[PDB]
Amino acid sequence: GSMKIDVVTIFPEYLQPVRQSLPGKAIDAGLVDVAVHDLRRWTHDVHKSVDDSPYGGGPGMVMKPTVWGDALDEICTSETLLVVPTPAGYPFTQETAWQWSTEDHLVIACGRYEGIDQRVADDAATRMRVREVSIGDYVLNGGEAAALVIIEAVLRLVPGVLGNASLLEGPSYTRPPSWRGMDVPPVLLSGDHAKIAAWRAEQSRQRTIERRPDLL
Amino acid sequence: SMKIDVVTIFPEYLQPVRQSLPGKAIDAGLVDVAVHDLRRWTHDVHKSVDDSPYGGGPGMVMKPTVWGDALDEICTSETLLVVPTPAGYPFTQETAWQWSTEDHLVIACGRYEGIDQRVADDAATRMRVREVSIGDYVLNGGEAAALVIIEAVLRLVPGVLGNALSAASLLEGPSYTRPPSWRGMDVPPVLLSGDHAKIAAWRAEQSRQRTIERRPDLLGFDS
Repeated sequence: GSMKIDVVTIFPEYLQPVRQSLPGKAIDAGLVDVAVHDLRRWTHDVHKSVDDSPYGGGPGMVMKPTVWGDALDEICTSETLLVVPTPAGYPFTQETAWQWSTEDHLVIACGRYEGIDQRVADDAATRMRVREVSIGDYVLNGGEAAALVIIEAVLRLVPGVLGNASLLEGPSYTRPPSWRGMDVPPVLLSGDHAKIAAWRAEQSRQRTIERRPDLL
Repeated sequence: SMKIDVVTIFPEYLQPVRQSLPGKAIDAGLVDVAVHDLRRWTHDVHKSVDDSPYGGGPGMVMKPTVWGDALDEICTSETLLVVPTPAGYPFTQETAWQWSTEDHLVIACGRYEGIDQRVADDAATRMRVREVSIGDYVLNGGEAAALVIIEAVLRLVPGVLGNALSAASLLEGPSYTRPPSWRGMDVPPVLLSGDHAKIAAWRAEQSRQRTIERRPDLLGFDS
């Protein structure tokens, strides 16, 4: 029905267009609020340090637990579902999106792919629900783009929020009936709606075998 | 240098490219990203990009005429045309490595119920075309998927990686940093021990344990 989403990131501008994309009707009805927070607000030092070298050595940096702990202490409540995008996560799927669409409060913690110190999520899990999730089998430098994907996939399932109303979907067609020598499949113009459904099912089957044989 | 052209009815949604890693790649001159409003190629007063489907169905389908004109202008025979769609082949780390070597990516962002299939089919007669899914979920449009692809590709381009290119199927385990104790929670003592062999072994184990818990498919087990 209605959802608050807080996003925490060192790149708050990354989230601005998705804020601007919420229809005013949904905001005014109180169906949705998306707030973005600069993680640096919770830094302790004059240099606004958010990361530090990894224990046990090796490359990259790990985000500081003291900074994230303070940020989440402020932003989260007992009702919060804390979402942490990471290539090391459980898979985020359409089933996940449906589940999260009825939450009252998502907090999305965007960090670099080398990680937020694991104690942040471990501590947070003692007082709220935490879900570390991957949006696909690739690495991104940080969680921000994954956050945009999650926000969109979840909110388009909340009635009235984004303005929108197994086997893969097959090809779609519109006017004109002939274009650059390619005709729309004549079955779609036949007025035989049972036949059209069967044709679409076969297109779906062939496409799934070709692109996603894992689904069969 | 790589050129990335992104074509969309929401050019504003692509502004995040100027942030973080893509922004740094652009500033370093390793990539040029241009965003084009599809409506530039319309000719009617209402700048129509969509029409109702043939054969029935809810929603609308993006018109082939408008897309064909856009792609004619932007693409060459050397272009790799990328079409994000939940009905695509999977976009994976391997795809990202492959595309990191391309001279020209054009990313065609769809909305509504998708793009008339003849756009991709026509394009494939003159250039390489790849319809790809970034994951098993549905979005309202290709724009967020375009940003994911750009991020995943650009962090692998040689000007970004440097010496790392010349120097996988498992999840990274947990990471830690200072202080060694926080809220009563200690960093695993092995990581403080300075013993490189023991640390490597612990990290490998943690990686395999997290993989079996979170992603058993990666190790060839049932999901």
